[PDB]
Amino acid sequence: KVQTDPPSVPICDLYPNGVFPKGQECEYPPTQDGRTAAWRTTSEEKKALDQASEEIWNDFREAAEAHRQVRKYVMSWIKPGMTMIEICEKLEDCSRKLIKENGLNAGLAFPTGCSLNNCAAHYTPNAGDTTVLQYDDICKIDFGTHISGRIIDCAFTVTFNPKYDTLLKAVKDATNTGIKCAGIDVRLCDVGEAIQEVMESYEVEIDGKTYQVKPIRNLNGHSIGQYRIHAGKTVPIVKATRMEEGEVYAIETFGSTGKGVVHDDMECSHYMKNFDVGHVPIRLPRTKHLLNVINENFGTLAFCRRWLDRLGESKYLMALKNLCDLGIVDPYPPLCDIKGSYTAQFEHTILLRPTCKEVVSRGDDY
Ligand SMILES: CC(C)Oc1ccccc1-c1c(C(N)=O)[nH]c2cc(F)c(Cl)cc12
Ligand SMILES: [Mn+2]
Ligand SMILES: [Mn+2]
Repeated sequence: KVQTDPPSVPICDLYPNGVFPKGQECEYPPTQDGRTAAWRTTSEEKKALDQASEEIWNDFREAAEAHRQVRKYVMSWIKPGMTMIEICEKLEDCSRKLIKENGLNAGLAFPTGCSLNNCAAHYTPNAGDTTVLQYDDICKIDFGTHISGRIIDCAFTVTFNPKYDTLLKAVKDATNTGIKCAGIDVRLCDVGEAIQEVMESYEVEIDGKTYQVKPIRNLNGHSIGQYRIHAGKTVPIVKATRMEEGEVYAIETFGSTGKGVVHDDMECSHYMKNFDVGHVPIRLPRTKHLLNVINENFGTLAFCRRWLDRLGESKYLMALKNLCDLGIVDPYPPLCDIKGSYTAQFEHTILLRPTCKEVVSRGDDY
């Protein structure tokens, strides 16, 4: 079976034996002393420990192949003039088909972020949003896929005006540096310092104005757990805990021509159940129904209001506010730097395998 144009064939139909293409395989970097961690590539004790978890790595790879094919399709049609809703719905329709959506066993890990200009993250349109992608916009496309809760958190920046080319180059280089410096036993603060050092070495000129590129200090990389986008460990992107064997990380960096700090701005669109809250009995009818719709369709994965609308849900705002006030669901509003500033992002998911570091979401694009 061969892939169609536009893509419509599920990834598990292109690889029916269940063996999915590997991502970029990398040798582990040497420790702070000077001694290499490379021995793992040939360690028979690590080879057995890596082959035992083959099913897990394989689930990540199916989700990363769906991610690669979706984003290549998006890059062929994403154009100024389209509404943000049209872009998100078209990407998500393709994503559901290629991942072969199946309740909580396979699907979309989180809503399609399409944050514009000074807004760096967590903007997706709610219904009625008339926002249109502009020729001069700097759009961060951040979407996720999953197979059995193995999440691919991977993102890129879209532009149509070549004036942002050096800002894009700075963020791509800083993300690639964070990826190279990652490895088993490496301290998280050292990955951050290396990212910042590369990012700040760039100066850019946009519309007659100049800036030294700044990392967004309150945004960061993070460990990923099963059905848990952020498993608790933080990979700073500026200058105590160490990366461990078997862990999975989202290595992301954000560069800004503003203050390099993000604040909560605009209306909220992204929501996600608190992973640590157990069962809470609810009598309020609309609130109880919405919590049941959330547990059924999303569980601990993130969602957006547009995804409640497509399920036939209506009059849920107060019920959603109640779940938020109770601490059962947390809101994740858009995170924006100062007005007039520009932000860019590049993100990859990496597997800290016993034998090698796998940049599972790597493609021929980024
Ligand atoms: C930047 C910060 C506010 O993000 C988080 C903080 C804690 C836990 C999770 C996330 C998060 C991330 C991510 N850290 O990459 N991506 C997300 C997609 C979503 F749809 C939602 Cl609701 C949540 C997340
Ligand atoms: Mn992301
Ligand atoms: Mn992330």
